[PDB]
Amino acid sequence: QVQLQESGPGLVSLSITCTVSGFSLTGYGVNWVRQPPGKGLEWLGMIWGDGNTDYNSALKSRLSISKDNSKSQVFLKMNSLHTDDTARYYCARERDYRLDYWGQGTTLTV
Amino acid sequence: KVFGRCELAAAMKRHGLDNYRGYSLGNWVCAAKFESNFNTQATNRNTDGSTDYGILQINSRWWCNDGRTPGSRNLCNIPCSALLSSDITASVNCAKKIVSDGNGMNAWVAWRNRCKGTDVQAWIRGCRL
Amino acid sequence: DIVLTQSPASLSASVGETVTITCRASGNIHNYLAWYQQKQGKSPQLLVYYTTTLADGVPSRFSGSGSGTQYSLKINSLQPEDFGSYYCQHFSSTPRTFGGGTKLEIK
Repeated sequence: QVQLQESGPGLVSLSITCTVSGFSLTGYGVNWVRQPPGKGLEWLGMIWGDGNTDYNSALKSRLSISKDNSKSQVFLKMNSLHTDDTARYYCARERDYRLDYWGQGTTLTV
Repeated sequence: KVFGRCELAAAMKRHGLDNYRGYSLGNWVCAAKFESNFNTQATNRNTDGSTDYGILQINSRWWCNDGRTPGSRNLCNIPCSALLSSDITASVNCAKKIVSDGNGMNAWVAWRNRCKGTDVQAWIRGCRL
Repeated sequence: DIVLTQSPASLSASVGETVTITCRASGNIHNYLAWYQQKQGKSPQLLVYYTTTLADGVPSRFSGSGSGTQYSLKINSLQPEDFGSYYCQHFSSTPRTFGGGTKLEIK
């Protein structure tokens, strides 16, 4: 019953929400991955169970990942949006160095 | 004996803990850190007549027999004294019995509370192994 | 940062055939490499983690191997449900990255 669901603006400072259930965010990491139309996967960043965060080197200055353990929610914030940010955005649970459960994703168009 | 993290990591891997029941090696090193601070002689008495022994703090009520614990189960079929050596063999062997499935590391409170959810791999990066 | 080079970009094969996908990393990723499968219009799904371990429910015809900087995924006697896309991803330290992807399509 591990589940993740993205919620986003749809079109656009970007702000996407990942609502999870079936596990505690204190015990797992949550990664953000995107995929431009008809393209491949690109790693955006992650927030570890302990609150630490890490980001795509090239996109770091534009990204902010945070979460609220009590509401089982993880957030992705991206500013300075450009055409190249158009893609399907996914949040995925990381369990001990593998993304084992993925949300269905949410499509975004800048 | 107080192991360095890399030294302990290499030993645990040689003893088959890397990805045992799907648990990356760092989890085991992290568990040792918070349980015994890498000290093979670490011992700790709890409120109950239980005492935890060794690098992985094996419990005397359920996993090893120390002779001074009421209700001992000794599921690893081994003397607690046998778990206080510089050779991590006995402790890893018992640890492998404790972790029978992918959720087994919860057997260690320190792991569930101070390792799970953290970058346990950080305990091994840069270690030759 | 570590970069993954995945090849080939696409593969045309028939059911029953055996195929291999490779992924080499610009730097040693110490076996922390996972593989995912992605069907058209679906989310990627975990296939293999830590180089050689199959995820629950993944058929044994899938096998992963590798070490250091080179890895590969092999599908023996591929089946209809195997067609779609595949990506490798490393977990060696943080900036994580994925391979460029491989489209396994019906011959």
